[PDB]
Amino acid sequence: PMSEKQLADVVERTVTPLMKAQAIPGMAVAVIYQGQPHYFTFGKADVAANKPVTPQTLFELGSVSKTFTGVLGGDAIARKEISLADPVTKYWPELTGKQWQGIRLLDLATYTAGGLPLQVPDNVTDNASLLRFYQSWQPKWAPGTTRLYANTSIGLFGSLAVKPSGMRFEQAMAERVFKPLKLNHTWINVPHAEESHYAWGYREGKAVHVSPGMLDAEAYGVKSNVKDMASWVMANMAPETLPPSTLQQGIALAQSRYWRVGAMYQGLGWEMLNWPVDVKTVVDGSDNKVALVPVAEVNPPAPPVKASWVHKTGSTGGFGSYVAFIPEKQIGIVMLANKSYPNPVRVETAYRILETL
Ligand SMILES: *C(=O)[C@@H](NC(=O)/C(=N\OC(C)(C)C(=O)O)c1csc(N)n1)[C@@H]1N=C(C(=O)O)C(=C)CS1
Repeated sequence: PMSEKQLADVVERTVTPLMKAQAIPGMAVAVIYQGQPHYFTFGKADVAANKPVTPQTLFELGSVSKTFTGVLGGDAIARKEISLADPVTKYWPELTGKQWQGIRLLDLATYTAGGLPLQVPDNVTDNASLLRFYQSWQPKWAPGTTRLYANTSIGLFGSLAVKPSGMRFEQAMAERVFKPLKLNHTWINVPHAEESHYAWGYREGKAVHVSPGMLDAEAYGVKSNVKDMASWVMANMAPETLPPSTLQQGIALAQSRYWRVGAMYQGLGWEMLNWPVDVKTVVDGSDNKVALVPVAEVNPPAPPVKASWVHKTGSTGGFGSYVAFIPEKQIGIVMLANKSYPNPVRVETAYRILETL
């Protein structure tokens, strides 16, 4: 086994030239190894203010937020508040168009509604406009047959999934996922009292934070530090060490396999590949194409497979994040950066570090 000093050398020797070549100002890395988190921090959280990254620095998780959304949805299933087989119209009856009749919560959660678009338009800022947006949508393919990664898909899933709870999405997430897991520095809205910890992201050398948008919390809006994200990876890698609960059940539902595209299996938020897998296969299996692709159905959904590479990429304008873990080996990694850099490079970096363990 690797000593703490040897592991720090592996991470530093990889991350240092990466940050220089990509012009990433700051990064926080957690390696999960032998049951323990190991934290490594580099560079600047705020370039203009010369503030260093620390384990308390908050980063925008971007689409890694969808792993929280998927687990919250799984928790709602386990509470028997929703079913993935329910029609979307059970939770939004105003969607009366014929194109919505056959669409299920499963389709929203896993991007199979038939071509819901990537983003909510920026000029959609209220519920009447969001209703008109979904009313006007014309599918390209029958539901349950294609995948098109889309914030408007799982974003709507998250908003509908919490309706039986009576809570807004942010409240439900805090009460049912963040608090039980003691993720006390993980935020959909960063409190005023925590702003000193909030890194700036950098796009073309310019400091930027994510802008509000409808369905942002569900799809790309969580902020967290490297310690909370290590805990999140530990909880999803080893949920059997948690007490029995609907949240533990929801973790299992979110790592269940619902569809297959090539070597990648779609969970709720999480994505999975069978382990062992080569790095090139993981890279080729983590491209969210602009175009639709066909899916293979996993019916019934397959329960979580310990021999899996489980991961999620995510970015905002100014941040790039990545989480991956292998339950069979009990290793995992969190990579938080305040510049967006290519997803294949995140995969390659993570894979090389985990390979040393
Ligand atoms: C999660 O990270 C999602 N990312 C986004 O929604 C945002 N941008 O995605 C684009 C515009 C493609 C990008 O340049 O990164 C976003 C939220 S807020 C903000 N200022 N930008 C999905 N991320 C990917 C991915 O696989 O990396 C996709 C191609 C679909 S969107």
